[PDB]
Amino acid sequence: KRQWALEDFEIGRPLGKGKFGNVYLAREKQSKFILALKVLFKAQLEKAGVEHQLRREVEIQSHLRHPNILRLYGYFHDATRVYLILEYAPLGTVYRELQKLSKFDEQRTATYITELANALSYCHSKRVIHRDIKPENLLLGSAGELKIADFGWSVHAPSSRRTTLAGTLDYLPPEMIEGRMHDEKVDLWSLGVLCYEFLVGKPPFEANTYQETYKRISRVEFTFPDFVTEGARDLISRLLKHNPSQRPMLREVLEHPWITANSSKPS
Ligand SMILES: Nc1ncnc2c1ncn2[C@@H]1O[C@H](COP(=O)(O)OP(=O)(O)O)[C@@H](O)[C@H]1O
Ligand SMILES: NNC(=O)c1ccc(-c2ccc(Cl)cc2)o1
Ligand SMILES: [Cl-]
Ligand SMILES: [Cl-]
Ligand SMILES: [Cl-]
Ligand SMILES: [Mg+2]
Ligand SMILES: [Mg+2]
Repeated sequence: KRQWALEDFEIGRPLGKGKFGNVYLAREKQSKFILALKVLFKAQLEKAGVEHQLRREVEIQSHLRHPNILRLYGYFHDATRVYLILEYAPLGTVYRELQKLSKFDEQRTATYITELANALSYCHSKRVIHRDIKPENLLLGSAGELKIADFGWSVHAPSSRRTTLAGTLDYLPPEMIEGRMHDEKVDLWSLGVLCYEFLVGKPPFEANTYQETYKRISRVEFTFPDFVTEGARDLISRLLKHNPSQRPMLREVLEHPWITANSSKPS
């Protein structure tokens, strides 16, 4: 196992920005291998006190091996920055694709859900829960296949939350926003939120305010536009249950009649 440094890479265009992450296209000099370099500033990490999140990200993501999960090859650091060496996803984020098209048709949506459920089934078999599934963390490979990334919030179930919720509440279940304890079922709630957003163009509990978004989530207040079909409604309604134990298993999602009728990929 080699010990990389910044000197081994030629840096290219910015691929995107996160709260801590500044991601660049890069090429390793000796092999000409194209990859993505996720740069984090140590000062910001220490200030926010999320060293443990970064360690989890490296440990968990580097060991997982699945076509629908982004690879992490390794890491290195200097006096001021930490660098994560990632698989490069050439077709961008699902987020960008959704902004381009406004909404996805039923075939595109069902295919994405199948790929997500496949990846999540792999994760949950190791009792790994992602907890931060949202469009900006879903990347696209050269064949347009979905890949889950950003495992900074991932843990082993069961678990409590010891870190401050930073941004949007839109994809989190009631048990998580209420600081209660949670398990694998949190990812299936998020899967329901995504399926809605893919078809409609916006998440089901969206509001102008943190406080009222919190209210809509804890009370599970959502409605469907007329164009959402009966099959889609059935799947979404099953996933967005307040009681975690009533949410279906991933096998049920993969074998749901609406998924099988519209997805172009299998389990
Ligand atoms: N491997 C990659 N290939 C292409 N783009 C990426 C890759 N990793 C990250 N990005 C872009 O950078 C953004 C931030 O990456 P992410 O790891 O989610 O940062 P953070 O952990 O700070 O949220 C993503 O939303 C995506 O647009
Ligand atoms: N497959 N297992 C690995 O560890 C692996 C495959 C490819 C790479 C890799 C690592 C560093 C750079 Cl710079 C470029 C490629 O690592
Ligand atoms: Cl080397
Ligand atoms: Cl936590
Ligand atoms: Cl979050
Ligand atoms: Mg992210
Ligand atoms: Mg992160």
